Amino acid sequence: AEYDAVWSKWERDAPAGESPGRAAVVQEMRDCLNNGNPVLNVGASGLTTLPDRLPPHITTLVIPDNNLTSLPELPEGLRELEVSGNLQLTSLPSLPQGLQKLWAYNNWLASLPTLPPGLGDLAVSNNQLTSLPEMPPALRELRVSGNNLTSLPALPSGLQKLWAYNNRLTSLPEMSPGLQELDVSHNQLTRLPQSLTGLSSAARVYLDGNPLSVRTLQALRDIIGHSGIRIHFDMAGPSVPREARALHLAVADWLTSAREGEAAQADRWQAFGLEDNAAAFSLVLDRLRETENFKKDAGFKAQISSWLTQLAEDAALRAKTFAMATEATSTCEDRVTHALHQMNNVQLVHNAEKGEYDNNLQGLVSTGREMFRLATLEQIAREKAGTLALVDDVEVYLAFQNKLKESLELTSVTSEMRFFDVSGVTVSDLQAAELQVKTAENSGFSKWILQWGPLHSVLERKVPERFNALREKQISDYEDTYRKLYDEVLKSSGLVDDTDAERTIGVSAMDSAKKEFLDGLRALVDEVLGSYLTARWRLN
Repeated sequence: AEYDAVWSKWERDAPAGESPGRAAVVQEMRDCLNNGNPVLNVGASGLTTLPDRLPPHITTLVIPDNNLTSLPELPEGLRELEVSGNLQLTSLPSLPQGLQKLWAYNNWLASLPTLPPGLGDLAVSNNQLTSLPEMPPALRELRVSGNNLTSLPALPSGLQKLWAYNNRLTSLPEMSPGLQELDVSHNQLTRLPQSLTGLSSAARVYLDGNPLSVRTLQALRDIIGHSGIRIHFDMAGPSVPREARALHLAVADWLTSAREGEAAQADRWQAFGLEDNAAAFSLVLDRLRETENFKKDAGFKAQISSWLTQLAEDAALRAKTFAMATEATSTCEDRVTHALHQMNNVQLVHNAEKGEYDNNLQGLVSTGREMFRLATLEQIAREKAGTLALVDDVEVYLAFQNKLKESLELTSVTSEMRFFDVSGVTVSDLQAAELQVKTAENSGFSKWILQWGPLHSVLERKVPERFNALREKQISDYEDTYRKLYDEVLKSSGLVDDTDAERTIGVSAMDSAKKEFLDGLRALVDEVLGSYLTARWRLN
């Protein structure tokens, strides 16, 4: 019929040397069209062009070792597509809904079409893939090894085996409970999800070749020794310390927006990368960026990216921020959350110094409470971090912010993810953290705000005369107390001649002044912002 005419010109248009192979395929296609052959296997004829039309009935198509650059629109009846050896094939056509097996290996695919809901076997290994489409519910085998993937999409519950060898994965999604084999060997994974512990006792997990953190390695040893799960990883391999990237490279991966000045700002960070402690700051950016939170919520980028802008304009702030990052890198991890908060505080202190809160004392308290809530969540995050073998402080803390943003009025949190579940953190944990945060805020926010850094900056700007009076009084109270205590030792005929005794008396005198100063600041805070320090949450 009409299909025969299309095949005729395809063979006739074949370049020299291809017509013999092209003609041979036509006979197989004609065989399918006449006697309804369900399988069409194009021979390894080196054909570079495929006919625009093919037998619609065929449910199986195989195209091995051909110099193809594109594929014709597939028939709806296909359930098995196998394309291999087409090193010039960089994309596949629209996948039919009824397709069940998709084998595209030893190709140069850079993108993958929308996966049909019925696909169960996907093999796209040895390709140029950088991102995977959403996995079909019926998928049970996923061959994605030998690609440039950095993230894995949501894994269906029915997935049985997954191979991701020699990829660039930096974070792993929560794993399916019924996963027999999981090969993420030789990737850029620094930590693993807690769902790994939920696999079957006989499951084979291959994690060798990844820059797994020392804490993660210790967790795997305990996991294998207590649950009997077959986990293969590097134990006797030397522990590799993290190598910091150039600061501008790390910042560039955050400033990915199309704003006018984002790209130009990133280039400035080349010079900043030579500043002291830049390596520690670079590591912090990569630690936060290589997370499922970053991969799933663009709001995470909007927060860190805007924060970098202020650091680019304030040298003093940027240097102090870098010094904060040294804490996270001094130990291998688990100090990142504390460093991040101290980076926000220094940022707020400079914002207070700039005078943002000079006429927004109500906003200052609101920011203070929010920082107190975030500070409390840090401690709660650490507590759950120890309980969870494969989860650290950062991942737990991010989950608390995302779920408790509305519960605790955390306006600072730009991430709004409700379907993002971090295994190991149950609803009972969130409610306890939500209750504990509210309990602490009502009980001791007034004490907390006294030592808050931004409050001192704002007080120095809007109540300087009274603020400096307290500071001057502390000097006078210390001097008077020192002379008072100095004489008391003299009456006891104690040691006052030696310098150390004078120093020890000074600390006693200095402590007394600090107690006097703290009480004075408490009264001043109540006078200025006392009305804003009332209990926020109605509790039981």
